[PDB]
Amino acid sequence: QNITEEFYQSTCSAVSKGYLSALRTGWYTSVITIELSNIKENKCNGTDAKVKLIKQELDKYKNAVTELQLLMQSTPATGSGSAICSGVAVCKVLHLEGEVNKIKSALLSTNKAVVSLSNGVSVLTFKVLDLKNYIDKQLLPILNKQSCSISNIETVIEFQQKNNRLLEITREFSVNAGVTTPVSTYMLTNSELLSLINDMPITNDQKKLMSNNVQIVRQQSYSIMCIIKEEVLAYVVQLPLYGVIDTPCWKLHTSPLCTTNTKEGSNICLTRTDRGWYCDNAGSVSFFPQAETCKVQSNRVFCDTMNSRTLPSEVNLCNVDIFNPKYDCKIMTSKTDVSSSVITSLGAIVSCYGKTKCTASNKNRGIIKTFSNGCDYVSNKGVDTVSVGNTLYCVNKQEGKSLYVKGEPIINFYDPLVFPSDEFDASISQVNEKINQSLAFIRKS
Amino acid sequence: QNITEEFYQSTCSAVSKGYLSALRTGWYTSVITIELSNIKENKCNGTDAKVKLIKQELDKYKNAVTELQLLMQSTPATGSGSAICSGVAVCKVLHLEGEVNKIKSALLSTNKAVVSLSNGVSVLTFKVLDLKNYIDKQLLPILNKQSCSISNIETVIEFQQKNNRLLEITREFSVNAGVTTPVSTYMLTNSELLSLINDMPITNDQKKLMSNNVQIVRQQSYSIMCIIKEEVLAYVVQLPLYGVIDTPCWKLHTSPLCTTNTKEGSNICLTRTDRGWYCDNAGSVSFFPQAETCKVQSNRVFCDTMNSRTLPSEVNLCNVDIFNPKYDCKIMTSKTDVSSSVITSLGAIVSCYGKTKCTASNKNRGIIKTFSNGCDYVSNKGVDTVSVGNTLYCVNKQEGKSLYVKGEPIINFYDPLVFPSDEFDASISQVNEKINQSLAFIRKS
Amino acid sequence: QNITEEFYQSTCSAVSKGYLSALRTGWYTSVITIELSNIKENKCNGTDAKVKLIKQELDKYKNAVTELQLLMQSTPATGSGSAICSGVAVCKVLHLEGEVNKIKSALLSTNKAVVSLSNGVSVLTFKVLDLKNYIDKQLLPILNKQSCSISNIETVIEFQQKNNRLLEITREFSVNAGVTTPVSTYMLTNSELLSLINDMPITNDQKKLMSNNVQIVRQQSYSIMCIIKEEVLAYVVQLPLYGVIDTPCWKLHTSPLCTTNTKEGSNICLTRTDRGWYCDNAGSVSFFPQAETCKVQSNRVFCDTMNSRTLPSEVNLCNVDIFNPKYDCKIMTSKTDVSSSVITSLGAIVSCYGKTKCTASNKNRGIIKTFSNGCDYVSNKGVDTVSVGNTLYCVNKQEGKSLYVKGEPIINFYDPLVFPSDEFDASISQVNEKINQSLAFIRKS
Repeated sequence: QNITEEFYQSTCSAVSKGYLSALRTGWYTSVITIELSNIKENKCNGTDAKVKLIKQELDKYKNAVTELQLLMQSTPATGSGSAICSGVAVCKVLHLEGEVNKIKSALLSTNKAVVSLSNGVSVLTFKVLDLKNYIDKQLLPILNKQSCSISNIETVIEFQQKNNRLLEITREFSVNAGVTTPVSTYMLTNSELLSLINDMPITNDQKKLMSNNVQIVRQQSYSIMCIIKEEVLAYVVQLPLYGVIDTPCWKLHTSPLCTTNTKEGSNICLTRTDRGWYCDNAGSVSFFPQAETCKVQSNRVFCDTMNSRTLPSEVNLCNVDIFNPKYDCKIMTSKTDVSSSVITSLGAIVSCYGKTKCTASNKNRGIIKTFSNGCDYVSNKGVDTVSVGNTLYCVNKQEGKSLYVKGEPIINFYDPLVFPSDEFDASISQVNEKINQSLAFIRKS
Repeated sequence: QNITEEFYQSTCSAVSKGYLSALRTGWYTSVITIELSNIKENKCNGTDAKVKLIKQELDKYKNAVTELQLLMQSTPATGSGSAICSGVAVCKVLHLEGEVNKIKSALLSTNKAVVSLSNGVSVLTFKVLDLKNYIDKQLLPILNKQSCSISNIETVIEFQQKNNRLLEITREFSVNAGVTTPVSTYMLTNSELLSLINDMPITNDQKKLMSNNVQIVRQQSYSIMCIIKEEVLAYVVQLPLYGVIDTPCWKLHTSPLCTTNTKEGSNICLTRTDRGWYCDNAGSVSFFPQAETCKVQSNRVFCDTMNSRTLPSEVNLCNVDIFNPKYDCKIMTSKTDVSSSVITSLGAIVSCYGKTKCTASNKNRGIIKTFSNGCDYVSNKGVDTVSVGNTLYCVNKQEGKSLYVKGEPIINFYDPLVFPSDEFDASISQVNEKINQSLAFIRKS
Repeated sequence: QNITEEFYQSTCSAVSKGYLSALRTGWYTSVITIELSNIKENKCNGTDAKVKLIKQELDKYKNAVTELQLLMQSTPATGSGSAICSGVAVCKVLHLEGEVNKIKSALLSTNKAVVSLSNGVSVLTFKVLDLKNYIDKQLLPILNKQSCSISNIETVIEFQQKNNRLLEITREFSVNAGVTTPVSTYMLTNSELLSLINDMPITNDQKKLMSNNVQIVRQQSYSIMCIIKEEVLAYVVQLPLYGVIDTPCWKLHTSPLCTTNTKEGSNICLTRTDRGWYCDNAGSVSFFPQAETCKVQSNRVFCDTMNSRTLPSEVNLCNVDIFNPKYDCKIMTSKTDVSSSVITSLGAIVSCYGKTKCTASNKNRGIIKTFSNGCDYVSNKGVDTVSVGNTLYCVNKQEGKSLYVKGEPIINFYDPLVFPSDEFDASISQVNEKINQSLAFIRKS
């Protein structure tokens, strides 16, 4: 549980090390069941307000079912199509005429029962709401009369809460075309999810992990609507399987590196691209460019490999030797020098240029460091905030070791007269190759 | 209902054809009404818990009205300003002193009634919640006493549900500055919306369409807050009018096209830009660059022309002849060769470069295709998933015809020594013009 | 309250002036308290449905507390870490064993009381929900029996509403890792927030401002979960402090400026970058590049300085003299000429190129202006909508003065043969310097 940060002065970048991986590589699918009541509208002599409250709920219930049935025949398309084929496969099995009865019968005596789908692709089925049993046990005998009979209020509220979960579930499937992510607590109770985690083909270690990061598991799960057939409402919930565990992860931070010439329009800049999370995965490195695809629970990084590029392990060389032959490190160039700061795990990178007031302060002691023009780094030890111009940033107070790797800023190795100063995506090699070829045109002349 | 896909090996792009359009070109505006009760706080001898529950709800009701009245006098600005002038126009008419009474009186006997606004811009008005009638019929006679009289519980809950819809409506207008999109089910019941679709100046064909894509209609509608005046809460709901129907739409997919030289830093790449949806519209083509502005209901593409650029129909030529004189096809160049895949409607494009393990598998049969370095395509027939490195993608299982257009990759037509290898937005012509001009500098020397 | 717009024909950009600032520079922190009941599950002879309804609510209550306690020991990381150190600091103080009792005792007799945290960093503490007092006063004496005693229904519902706020608060902290923004009405009642604004070390002027922009204050606040200890649920709410007030703000709008040659692929374009809001701040200018970081309440611009870059006041010179020596104005070049429009505060910029039908219409009079190829501007006076191709935009109807600054489009000053026509981020100087250096290579030859 030990974090480490290295800051490379030569490239104006920092690496936060010591994290452990939890990369999603597979899916576990479960069928969630809602037993429903098949009742067609029935009109009897009703004036008792209590009977009028049922009529209100009973109609909401009707509309919800029909609205769900209408979402099924409408073939909504989702951007999630690439990630739900394993779950969509289970939905299609449930369509076959045999299969719904096999679930409905397998779940008569319990709330949870393993079921075979005849593939036999075997699922774990859940009954989370039993409105059929409810309506039939306490409601229909009352309103199966020539004149509506008078129920009682406690039964009304017990119904409203039960029905409230239905309506909210339909509302979520409706606005999202039968595919939602994260999986809301209406789709799956925190208790229900923990029960679901306890009955999977994973080690007791993996159960503890998913049980301790319940919130992250939801955010990386999918809920898929299947069918309303034979008094049953079934939807498949797709849960992540983390096949990459305890492999090194590190986060890369970058800031602009510019020369500090006093003259207007005389400065060149470069920045390392591909900031984000890197984790070892199957002899390669999984890179997550997008911010927030990965979730962190202390020391551990939960990511979906679907949001990643695969790079050779040689990519790490860009942090110790950026001019190397093996990997084409990547940079963008410019002449844009605005002061900025990046809050790292254990400190802050500060790129100060021009007349900007860049400083680092301690709440009790005041300013404890003033940054000069250039790219610099400050540990979070004894530091509370960093200020760039009129902007103030809080420094993370996580405990760990910071290592400041001293080195000449590489930007000083370039002749500003021939520098390609507007590259949006260029290797060190492309830039170098490109300067050597432009210097020959001047050589002959 | 027949989809078709063409993959152009020469340009590493694919076109999914056969879709039909439903482009939003106009707006239909309706006034939604909530009859409210004007009651100032009244204190009487009250200890009966039941009377205490009303006091709780009655205060929530008061605060909601005042919070809405305060949102009106505060002149919040929304990014939606460009799209709601037709609805905002109706709100301003309702401000005039005459007009609210004309709605309030026109809706005395019904829940729905067409109204003339004296423009006369004629709207369809809706009463969806009648709290005035309610509070006055069952509540005020009870609490119009020197000592609070004792109501009954069934009336309490009937009030709470009715008031719950109010509070949620105000909450949505509050966090969004009186303009919301989509239109939530609290703003408009699924039943209410279907009733609203049935009373519009559109053909029975257009009614069926909007009735079958209710969820899409919401996501492309706006709800605009107007006034709280004379015991009436009115807001305008803006519904889409699709004036472009049944015109061809196609989606363009692109992937990087690179040379496959074994040498480090010896490879050049290009990619076609402007991936997204194209639909015929009024002799031109409407292009939707942004992902998810358009919504698909099988075979049909629902888009808002407000999120589009207008291009000449000559833009389609970039798919059959990318070097043509008529249209300046567009590409971005680089030397960045990371393996990637794009899931198309009926298959997958795979750009494999370097040491990456790119494959396509069938769930039962295993790997059925291994991709070589370069850009390739695989039909979804007999294919379940595609794998690039450590990343696994599900292939869409939609049925349709795939056509593989064989052709020499255009990247092989360029001399890497003079290639402009860092262009972020360049026509084929700009690149070509630009290579011919750089080859002359070498010609003279 | 007077807005002003200037359109610079020479650069195809417009500036909307006359706005006043309200920039967030500090934070005010308050502790929100929920008194909770410590009751372990108790089983007694219960069949009375009413007693069964408590059991349902009583278990929801239990699960909510444990789910909150589990979020605390799990050390979720949030992207908000940089902005909540002042609030997180208060959470850590509350961890110390002494401190919770000092709050719990300080709030025994009131709902609101100022408290000293022994720093002494003094906070204002709030009790917003008292479930301990409730459960113990009306529930536990009933169910403290050898056989469950029979409660009454009015007490049940009063509990459900009170408990409903708890469950929703936990749900929000759970999905967001104990840090949420905006601060929902479940975290803080509109009444509670206004009460909180009235008890702060700010002038009666600042109170009126925050009280009139309650909705904006929420959207710029944070809610941070602290502890569940000693029958108390405490979370810190972070409220914005606007230290920059009534300083000039202006919004910059830009559109592409292209030549209008009839020949295919003969046209060059440039656009000014850095569109967005600029406000005077401490002798510099705060720039907000991101759309929607800033919120506008009429005439006034609410922004968080955390989302801004700091620029010298010389940046305004890019609107009157874009070739000046003092500031390196910034532009991007291309040969991409698609017609577009930008809706400004008091008008619309229209960049019309090619065969595009660009027009401006009045609802009653029809088309009142047709735009020629080039960049043009139209006031919102007598104008209702602008149309570019198949796209229709509503013009803002705000009242103000528009000034059309005539001038030669700067794009005509460049020789297309040597123009760097694919720059994504380049100063006027870089482009100029760069053309002078490329013209010398032709001079010698």
